[PDB]
Amino acid sequence: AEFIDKLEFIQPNVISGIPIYRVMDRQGQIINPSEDPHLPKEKVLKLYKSMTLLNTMDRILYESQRQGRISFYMTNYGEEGTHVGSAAALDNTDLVFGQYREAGVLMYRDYPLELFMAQCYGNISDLGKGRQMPVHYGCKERHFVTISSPLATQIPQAVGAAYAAKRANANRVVICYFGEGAASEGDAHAGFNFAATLECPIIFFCRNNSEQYRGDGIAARGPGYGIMSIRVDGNDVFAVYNATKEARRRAVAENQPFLIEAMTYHPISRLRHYLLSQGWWDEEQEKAWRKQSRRKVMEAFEQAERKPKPNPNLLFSDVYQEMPAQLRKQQESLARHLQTYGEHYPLDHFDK
Amino acid sequence: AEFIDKLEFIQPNVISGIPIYRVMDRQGQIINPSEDPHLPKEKVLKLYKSMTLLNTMDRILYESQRQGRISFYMTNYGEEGTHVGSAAALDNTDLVFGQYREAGVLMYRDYPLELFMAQCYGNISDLGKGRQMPVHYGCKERHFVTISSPLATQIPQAVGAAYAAKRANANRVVICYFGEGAASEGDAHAGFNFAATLECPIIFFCRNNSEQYRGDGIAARGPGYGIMSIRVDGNDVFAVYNATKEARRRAVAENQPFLIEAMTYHPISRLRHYLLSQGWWDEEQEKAWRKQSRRKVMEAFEQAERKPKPNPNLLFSDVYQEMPAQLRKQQESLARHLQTYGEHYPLDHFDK
Amino acid sequence: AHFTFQPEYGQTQKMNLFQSVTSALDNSLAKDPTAVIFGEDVAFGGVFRCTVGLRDKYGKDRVFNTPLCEQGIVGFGIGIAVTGATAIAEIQFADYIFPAFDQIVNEAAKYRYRSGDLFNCGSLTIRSPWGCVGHGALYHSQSPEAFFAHCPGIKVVIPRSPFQAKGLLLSCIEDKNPCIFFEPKILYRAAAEEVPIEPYNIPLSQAEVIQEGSDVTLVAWGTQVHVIREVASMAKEKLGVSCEVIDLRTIIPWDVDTICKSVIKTGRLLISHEAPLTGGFASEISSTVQEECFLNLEAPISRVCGYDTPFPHIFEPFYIPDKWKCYDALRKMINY
Amino acid sequence: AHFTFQPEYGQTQKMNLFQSVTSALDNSLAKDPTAVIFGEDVAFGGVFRCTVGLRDKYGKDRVFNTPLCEQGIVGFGIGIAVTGATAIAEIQFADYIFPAFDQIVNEAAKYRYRSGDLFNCGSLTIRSPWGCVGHGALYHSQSPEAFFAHCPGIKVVIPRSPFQAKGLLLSCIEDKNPCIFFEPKILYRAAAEEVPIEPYNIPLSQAEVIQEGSDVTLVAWGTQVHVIREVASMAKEKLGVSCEVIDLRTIIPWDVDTICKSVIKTGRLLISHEAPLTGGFASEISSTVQEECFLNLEAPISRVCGYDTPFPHIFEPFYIPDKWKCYDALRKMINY
Ligand SMILES: [Cl-]
Ligand SMILES: [Cl-]
Ligand SMILES: [Cl-]
Ligand SMILES: [Cl-]
Ligand SMILES: [K+]
Ligand SMILES: [K+]
Ligand SMILES: [K+]
Ligand SMILES: [K+]
Ligand code: NA
Ligand code: NA
Ligand code: NA
Ligand code: NA
Repeated sequence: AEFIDKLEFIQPNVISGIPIYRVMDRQGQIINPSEDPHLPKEKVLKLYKSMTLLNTMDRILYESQRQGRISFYMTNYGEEGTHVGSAAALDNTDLVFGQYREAGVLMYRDYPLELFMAQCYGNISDLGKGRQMPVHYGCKERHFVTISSPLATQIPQAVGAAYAAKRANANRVVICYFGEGAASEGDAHAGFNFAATLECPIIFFCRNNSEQYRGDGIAARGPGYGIMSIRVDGNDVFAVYNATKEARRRAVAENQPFLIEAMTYHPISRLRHYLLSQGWWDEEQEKAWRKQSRRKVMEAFEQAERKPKPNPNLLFSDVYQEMPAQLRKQQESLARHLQTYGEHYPLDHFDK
Repeated sequence: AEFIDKLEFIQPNVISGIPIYRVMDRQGQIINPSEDPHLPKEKVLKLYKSMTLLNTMDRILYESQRQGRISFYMTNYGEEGTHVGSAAALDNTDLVFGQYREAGVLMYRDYPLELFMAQCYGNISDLGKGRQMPVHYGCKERHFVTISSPLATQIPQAVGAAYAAKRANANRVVICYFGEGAASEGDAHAGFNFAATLECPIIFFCRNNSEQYRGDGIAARGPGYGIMSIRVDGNDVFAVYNATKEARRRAVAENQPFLIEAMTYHPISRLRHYLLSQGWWDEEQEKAWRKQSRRKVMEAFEQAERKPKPNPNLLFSDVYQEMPAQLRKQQESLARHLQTYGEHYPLDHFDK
Repeated sequence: AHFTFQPEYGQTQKMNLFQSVTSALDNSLAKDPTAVIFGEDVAFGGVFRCTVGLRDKYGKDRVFNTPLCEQGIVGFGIGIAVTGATAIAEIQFADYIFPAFDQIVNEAAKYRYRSGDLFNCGSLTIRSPWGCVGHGALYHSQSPEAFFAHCPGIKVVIPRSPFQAKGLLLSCIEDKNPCIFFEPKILYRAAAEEVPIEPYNIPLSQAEVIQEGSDVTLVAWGTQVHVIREVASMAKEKLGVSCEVIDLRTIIPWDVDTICKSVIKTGRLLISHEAPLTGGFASEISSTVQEECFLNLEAPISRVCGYDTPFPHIFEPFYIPDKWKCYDALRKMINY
Repeated sequence: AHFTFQPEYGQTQKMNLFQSVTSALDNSLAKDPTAVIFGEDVAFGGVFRCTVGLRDKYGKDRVFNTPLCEQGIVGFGIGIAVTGATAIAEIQFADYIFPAFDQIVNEAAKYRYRSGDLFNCGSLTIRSPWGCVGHGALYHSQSPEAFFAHCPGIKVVIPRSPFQAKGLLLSCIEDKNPCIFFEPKILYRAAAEEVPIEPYNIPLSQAEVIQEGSDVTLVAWGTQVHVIREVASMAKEKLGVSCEVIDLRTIIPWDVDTICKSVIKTGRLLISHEAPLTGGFASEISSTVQEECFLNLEAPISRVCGYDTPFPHIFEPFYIPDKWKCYDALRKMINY
């Protein structure tokens, strides 16, 4: 740039309070017709049913946790719109990285109730083999990378995956979900900077629901990294959808990152008002759907509880691809031990 | 902030190219009299002599390194102005944290040539007891925290020291120097964010001399953290001085961080032109000073080379404050070993 | 549950382990006006209630939340300590200490040495919940002490009870070296006992023989002490074997002399810990004892540890070095 | 210098250790179109010349610089590997691997296990300069292998020569598990020998007996192998002692069987490494060998290691476990 001949500190005031993109008001009305995505009836209903099926599941699993039937749970309340809305804007094979509030992405991608439940119960149907804490979901088939507890570690990983996708000449995006808290971690700074300097087709999706930052939220950081940024109303599925859709199109075409900061705290209520205004739902449909959802979730729940846990041998596999001879020795030590001392262990609750 | 009803990504264009604050042009002329610091003759001469004494030392130690007389060296060429200029704006007891290009701060603070040399040679006069690599300087008396090799680790440490100073009700600032490279480390993100959210009286002094960032340098990151920021001409000692002086006054009064990004690649030439314009220097003074400087540095150099290294026992102290009995056992093992095998070790070059 | 918790300094009151930590912290802030407590979530008492009421008592400038950034918390802590102020940082789970590994190992541990004692961060203590908890799985269960034991310049301290915790934590806070204090979270509510209200110290680098014995020496730390205490009782009743039970307490610098003195007497040693076998701290104890006690050792030293896997969720009952695993190894060692 | 470097697969050519790394890297990029190499400074050949000419040969999209951020380099690497592409990351000095500790230990090592093998980062290899170099002091000298050895899910591999380096590095790159390859930087220019031009593999988790012997077994890795090779020659000449010399090569999973088989034959063991004694990998070898070989061990196992201090600048000659320190310990062990 140029020189300046008087001393002036740049204040954090630079551009503004970044405004919040909205499409639909709290009564479900489109505010500006030029921004209506005009999504088809079947996909809007799919948005609505995904959000409410997640909410039904949340109610039941939260109570299961309170009773000690599963060890841990994290709900999705208030984030249902951000997740379904963004997920609907992605291609099926776009790779997703996340943390704890992303189950709606799976739900939109038709992840079975049986498998959400299997992971939470650590039962024999869990493809994660019962090894992680509840809600640490993952699905290779649905391109949803297994969640890990350490905050923000997925951020620079998501960038690497995006760099690899660019090389593979893919027409694929990566999306990486995280909270405003996680954005304080060093790994967040790494991800953002690497995505920009290495020109990666990635969408950073920051959920923002005083002690964490002093600038104008997370969106105000994007420009400083050279990242295109926007702030959206996270209670508005259409605002989320629109922002994700355009971010995806540009990220993939231009090999550049985008940052969306979704402001959250109801998304479900607002979407329901929209459906009524189109003549796409009514109280009888609402009642039948609440009943059907509850039955679907309760059937999965009861099945998941009654399944045995996996074979304790699965304690030892997948540490490395192969199993080192010394690890097999430990596995053999366990088997010899259970032969002698098995009455002191819950063998009847575990497979084989 | 407010809502916006059309979708618009914020570009990295937001405010500008941040302009570079300058006071003195390349011919040593003040560009805008309202910005002249009107520093007294004796302090301007001290700025000049510090920069040139550092440059003389650099020439001699760089050659010493090329000959293998010391193992490693880092020069200060082109950074002499940023360091003397900023140092002159601090109070004597303001605590300094840095990396490799900050020797001018020490030099301005009258750190003895003998001690720069002692550290580089690892000799018996080194208060660091010969334990670190050359140019890893430190001085408790002059409030210059010992340099460590790992990049950017000093940044969040500097913030902690500043938080402690705030509590102690000090009228003290902390300054933390680092390069644009170091600003890519996670520890940089930690420091910046912690300084803002915890309201710390700290000056972040970033030396900027494509692969490292994509936004508008480091100064453009400040606003996003809620940090007051400026960009200065690092070849202009008066621009640096002015920015540091005002940052210090505000940081200490307001308990808030400031970021100065000094653009560098001559500072010494420009300052010399200034001195001539005031009638404060001439060619005879330049010649006598070059001779005196060279003699001072060469005397320190020769003395430093001829000193023995420290007692090898100092290998074991200061690991912990006290010395654990098991570490003393190792020290005793060494002494028994040197009694038997000492002819194979350079005992004559080390004290006692 | 896999363990059972069991068992001069003025007035005491019943405290569980989390309350004993609060009491140590409170005594510390009362005594030392420089002292501050900070971390991700400490202001309103923390996840495990260890800082309840401290902010109200001492002020928001002394008990405060940082941004969510472990590398920052420790760097920041170091910085406070460089000025001579007492910095008590919390890392929410030991599993999350790894982002701070560079600040602990390259910075904190070497600060004094590398400066010739011109600067130090001796007044830093990092406290963190530690150890298995029944369902923590890979990232709410870990025992990272062996990673830190290979770092000269730091101390690593782990208590077994509320009384032990308060005394050891006070000694860490006041020790002139950066200390990591690992609090066994499964005991936070479980283990309860009389604890002095007023400050007291338990020495660092000193093991405690909690039960004398003559046939074999059993060494552990944290919760696992309670496991080996039970194993001793099993061995007496089922085998007629007399076990000497030792709580190591300080992982580094560790009390080599207490452990070796016990092994000279008994001639046999079994070490147990929840952490994985390979690279675990039991290796260092075993290798040292063997060097110092070779003429007295009647049998190979046993290590009964976690398997060399990540810490599993559903399989925890099969993973942990429980009383039966310890007992069986002890039996085989006695029959050697 | 403290060591002396000394000593079927098609055409060979003289290579030093840095050239052998380049050759491995070149062969890898030639064979595997997904493979990329990245780090702080690799584009123009790197600090130790290990990537010279690769960017010109393979393209700027395959050999590139990242921002200066070790935590990012490894996370980014993991990410590439998750897609199945070969990611070869460089950490400029092993001393600077610690900011990436969380990504290596909590992420890379557990990626496959925690997902039930739905996702993995097996195609990641992190290569880094390692070990003493005469004047590196605290942060250009370190030997961090023992920190990593306590982490199930990663492999840690260290070569002793140009031939060993190229074969072991190729095996790491192609191995289906995240691998750390530590390159002993003091050998980059020093050690030179014939190296096959075309690709070949040396197996992981396999020690190499480089000299048979009958009275004592000597184990080390990297540069220290050359030290113990000399110590063996000293022992033969000065004591009439026959030494069996073993290069461990893979730190984890390590070749327990080769080491134990040697010790059954000789009855004595001395392990040496540059890393500090306490928590060092020698403890794990000693403790294991003692468990498996108790009836054959005629003397306590020796560990000749670095002292429990940070790595000093001026004092390096006194710090390192040199041939005289090893020889003296070997003498005492033989006289036991
Ligand atoms: Cl319910
Ligand atoms: Cl069923
Ligand atoms: Cl010269
Ligand atoms: Cl002299
Ligand atoms: K994560
Ligand atoms: K540093
Ligand atoms: K302390
Ligand atoms: K690999
Ligand atoms: Na998050
Ligand atoms: Na949040
Ligand atoms: Na720097
Ligand atoms: Na730079």
